[PDB]
Amino acid sequence: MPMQMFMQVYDEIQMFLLEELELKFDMDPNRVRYLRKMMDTTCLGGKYNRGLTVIDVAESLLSLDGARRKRVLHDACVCGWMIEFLQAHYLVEDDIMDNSVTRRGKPCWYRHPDVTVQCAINDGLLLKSWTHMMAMHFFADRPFLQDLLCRFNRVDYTTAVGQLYDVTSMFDSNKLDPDVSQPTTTDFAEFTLSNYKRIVKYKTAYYTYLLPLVMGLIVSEALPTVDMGVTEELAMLMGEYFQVQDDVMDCFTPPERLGKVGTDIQDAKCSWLAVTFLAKASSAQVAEFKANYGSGDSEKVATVRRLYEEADLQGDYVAYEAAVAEQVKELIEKLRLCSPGFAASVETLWGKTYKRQK
Amino acid sequence: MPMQMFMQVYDEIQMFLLEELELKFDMDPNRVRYLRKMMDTTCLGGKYNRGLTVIDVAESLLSLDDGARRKRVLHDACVCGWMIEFLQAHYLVEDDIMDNSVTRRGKPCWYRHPDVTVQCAINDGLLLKSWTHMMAMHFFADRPFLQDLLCRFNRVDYTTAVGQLYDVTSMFDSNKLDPDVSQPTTTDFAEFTLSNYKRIVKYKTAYYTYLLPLVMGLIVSEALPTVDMGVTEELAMLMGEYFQVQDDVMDCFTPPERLGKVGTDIQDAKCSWLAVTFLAKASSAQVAEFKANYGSGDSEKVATVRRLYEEADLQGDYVAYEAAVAEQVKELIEKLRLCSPGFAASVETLWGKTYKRQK
Ligand SMILES: CCCCCCCOc1ccc[n+](CC(P(=O)(O)O)P(=O)(O)O)c1
Ligand SMILES: CCCCCCCOc1ccc[n+](CC(P(=O)(O)O)P(=O)(O)O)c1
Ligand SMILES: [Mg+2]
Ligand SMILES: [Mg+2]
Ligand SMILES: [Mg+2]
Ligand SMILES: [Mg+2]
Ligand SMILES: [Mg+2]
Ligand SMILES: [Mg+2]
Repeated sequence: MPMQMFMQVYDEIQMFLLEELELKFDMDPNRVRYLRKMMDTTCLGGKYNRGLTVIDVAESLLSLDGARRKRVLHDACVCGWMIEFLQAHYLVEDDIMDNSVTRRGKPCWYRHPDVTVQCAINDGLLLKSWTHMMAMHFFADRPFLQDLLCRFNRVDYTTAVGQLYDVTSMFDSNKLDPDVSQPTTTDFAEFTLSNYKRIVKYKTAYYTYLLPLVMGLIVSEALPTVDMGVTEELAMLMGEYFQVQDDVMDCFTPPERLGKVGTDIQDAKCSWLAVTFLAKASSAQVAEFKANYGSGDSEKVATVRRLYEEADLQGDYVAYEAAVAEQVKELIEKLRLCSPGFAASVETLWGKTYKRQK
Repeated sequence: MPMQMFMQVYDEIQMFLLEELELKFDMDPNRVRYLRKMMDTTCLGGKYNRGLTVIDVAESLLSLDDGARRKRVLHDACVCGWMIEFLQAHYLVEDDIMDNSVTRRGKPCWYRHPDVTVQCAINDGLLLKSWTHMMAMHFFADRPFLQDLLCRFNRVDYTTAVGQLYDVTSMFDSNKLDPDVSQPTTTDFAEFTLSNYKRIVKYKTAYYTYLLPLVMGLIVSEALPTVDMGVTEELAMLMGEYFQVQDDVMDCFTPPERLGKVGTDIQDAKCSWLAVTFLAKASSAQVAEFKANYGSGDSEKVATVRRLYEEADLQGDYVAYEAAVAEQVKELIEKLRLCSPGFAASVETLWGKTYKRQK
């Protein structure tokens, strides 16, 4: 049911956007078709966990005429597409920044045979523009519209700042200077857990966890009813854990299962694996890592992977997850006390996250 | 005076942005410093024509005042002025990447800076646009016009992105546009028409460069409905097209030391005004020579393209285009003057900064 009404709204959104282009933007059938294809390829094919979370949060809150349930759930569907379109935008641009090769089982957008890198940058930016155009059209008469967009934009800003932390994490920040080139860091002194937690809170947690929850509360007209301090705590914790999972899968999960090929080693990413290895590694192991990290060469990449599993990273990961599960379990209860329905949706979202194989 | 106040507001905006980053976004001093230099390098050093137009429009409609209104309206115009300047900073960072340009305002392009990676350049560009919204929400939090301002700003942004699509695909046979299948640069140039040129330029340039500063100037001075918008838009579209025609001509013939940037249109195979105007008047032999030399980095080939443009008397065509434009502009400004004399004057001022620009 929820996937069926979501996909119906997708066609609703797609039709508005593409007809507007024909009718008001002097667009030709060839480019309209190109953009329809761009939209489908970049926005569909995933699990829709972000978008679906908005629907479930809204559905969980309708109580605390059947025309209202219809309206609230349709609003949740549009908001769900706002986040999925936003992540579509993120993934198109990120795939360029990360020099990735596949995504969701297909080439990355920028790697598509007739998509130029210059068009791909623009296509990715069209995706974000669509998030605002859909909000403005579908929520024109909603009083929550300003708050919604104010919050969406702040989250987007936050993610961009997080992306900056990600993309500059392998350069000595003391030597960060537009006028002067600098190679990848050689001492990895900034590959700390503290610096890792910052990247991840900003690049992943706000838009992946907080935003779907907040938008669900908004379309429900239920935002002031919850503990937003507790709610943000949960989002940050779940979001960090989600990204630790992503980093671990990048290295250890066969690409066929994930739909994408991992680039973190090659890109010299400040991943969870890297910070946790270096914090506990002997000097000899750190030497090996340094001589093999941030290179395309497959044997060097295999050597890093070898180092990770020799330093018992799976030991650290099981213990991390248990510590997270513990704190998550506790915070949901704090939430349950005053917001039983919302806590239930958060609990469902956790169920989607804990020990995911994705 | 306009520049004095404008530049004071720049520091105000910069301080809000960078201190929020430090206080609320856990940013370290090194990256605060990176961002400060990115902001200054990408947003400063131009002519600020878009931004200063917002101030001029507002200052013109400032008659319809004990000083408190004036103080507020002019500060709001300065903030909107920077919104557009920061939006343009965003466009230029990403556009220089897309267009494979080398220099900008006499410096390397942002993405060409020794310590800026292409991947950071892309994100930096995106941060510049985020900043337009953040400064709006901060300075205009309590303004009734906020929602309307943000709505129009956003539509114009999207319009410009659509125009950029037109620009970047204009050298690809659109019938064969297909993500799944590779395709080379057009060999027949069948789509290098004036009709397609006018659409690229209307969307990529006219809306944000001419319409938006005027509209914003009117919004902050609370005078938007006082103006014939049909005529205003007509004016913006005409001036905006002519501005881009000037940009295309300068790309080919103006030395880069005066430009500040090295032209790429011939090399990138852009559907420029020169190209479409040349193709529409050229003999078969000329067109054949054009086809053999356009869209190449080769210094000899670009030189041949420039010569063919000279041989075709495009400089003559330009003078007549410019005269046709200037006549319509003058007439439309008079149409405006009848019921909007103050706004009409600010539009005259804008045209004056446009007409026969050396740039
Ligand atoms: C213009 C730049 C947009 C700014 C925000 C881009 C954010 O992109 C993000 C944020 C979080 C995760 N991801 C994708 C993850 P992926 O493993 O799905 O590529 P990554 O962090 O390992 O690269 C992309
Ligand atoms: C990545 C998404 C960006 C969205 C739209 C950016 C549009 O950029 C534009 C629009 C008009 C003029 N310019 C700069 C001009 P330039 O001669 O200063 O490079 P160009 O049109 O000849 O490339 C850039
Ligand atoms: Mg990535
Ligand atoms: Mg990434
Ligand atoms: Mg990843
Ligand atoms: Mg361009
Ligand atoms: Mg350019
Ligand atoms: Mg140009």
